[PDB]
Amino acid sequence: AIIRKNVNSLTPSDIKELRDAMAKVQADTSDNGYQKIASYHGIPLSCHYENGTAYACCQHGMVTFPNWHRLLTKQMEDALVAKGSHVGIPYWDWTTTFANLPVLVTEEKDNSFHHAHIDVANTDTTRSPRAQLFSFFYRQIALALEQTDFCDFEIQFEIGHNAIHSWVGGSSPYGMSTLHYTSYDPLFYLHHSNTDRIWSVWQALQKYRGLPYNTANCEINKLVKPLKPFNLDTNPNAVTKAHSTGATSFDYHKLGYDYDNLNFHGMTIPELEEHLKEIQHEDRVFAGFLLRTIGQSADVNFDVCTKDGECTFGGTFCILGGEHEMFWAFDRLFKYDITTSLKHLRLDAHDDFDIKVTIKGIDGHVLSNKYLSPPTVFLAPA
Ligand code: CUO
Repeated sequence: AIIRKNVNSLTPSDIKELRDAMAKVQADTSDNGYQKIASYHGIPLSCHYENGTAYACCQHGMVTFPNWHRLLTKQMEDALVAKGSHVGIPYWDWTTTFANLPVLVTEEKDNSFHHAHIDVANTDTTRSPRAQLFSFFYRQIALALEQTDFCDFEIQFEIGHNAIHSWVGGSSPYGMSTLHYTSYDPLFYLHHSNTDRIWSVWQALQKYRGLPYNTANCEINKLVKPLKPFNLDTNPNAVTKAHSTGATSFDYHKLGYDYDNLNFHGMTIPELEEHLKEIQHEDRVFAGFLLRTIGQSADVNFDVCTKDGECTFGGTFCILGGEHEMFWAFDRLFKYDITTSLKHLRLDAHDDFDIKVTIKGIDGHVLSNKYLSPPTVFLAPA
């Protein structure tokens, strides 16, 4: 089993072999090279509708998002191992406070992880970190981990992961914030290895809880359909092709890799479960959002306001998207805890108050409030 470890626990030899194996994968023009694998995600569009119209293959806004991306990260991993890496794609634990992106990707000189070229666009990838990036993520992820149903976890998990994409890429034209070019920035793989790790920590929690972790009773339909393009005969990877259905991608152990550990924030699995329980011993009020495709990436900010017009910051969540993305709409609410904002405005759950929403494109332009239905507010008692 190939090990994925914390980027900051990498030995200098680990780093060198990774940088080397990555340089070779990037130079490789075969179907197992970088440009080809990166294409599975956005552009060049590699999937087609029955009518010949193409769309980006990555599954977002749906329950199979973890599954689809678990296979894509594995596809890139196998290629690196094949070029000499003796270690798996390391994970960048972004739920842990950080004052800067990991060194692995920031060193400019002779670093294959600093950027990649985008053949189709004839440029290199771009990053333009937003100040918000530098905890918030711990909170967004802990709410996801608290869930005991796959579909409820998935939505919190996916929206939380979107934030890294948006705040790293920023307004840059070819970076992490575009559905089209994210997969080209090598940081995408450190981000997605961590994202796969978060799903793995959740599967261990469920196991610990005595609840289903390798199957899901919700959305039972989508989990049996194939994950394009991993199911195609043209997929040179026999492992990802063999586990190309949502149903077959739950068990990562069958994918040949493992993590150095599943200790979320220094806590063991049973400690984390005790911790999340403590959280539910408090009454909480939540804003709930119904999300669907808007054909682009957007950041949403909202304030909680007393009727008299006194407001306080409510929260922020991001949507990763772009032109030609496949249609998507979640079948449940995305929950955001606003207990604090209320307490601040000295509001009571039953007081009448407003939630003011502002949707903004990645460039900075305000998008119509028409894209999003008005949020719901509900109480979640101890
Ligand atoms: O998933 Cu397609 O991007 Cu993180």
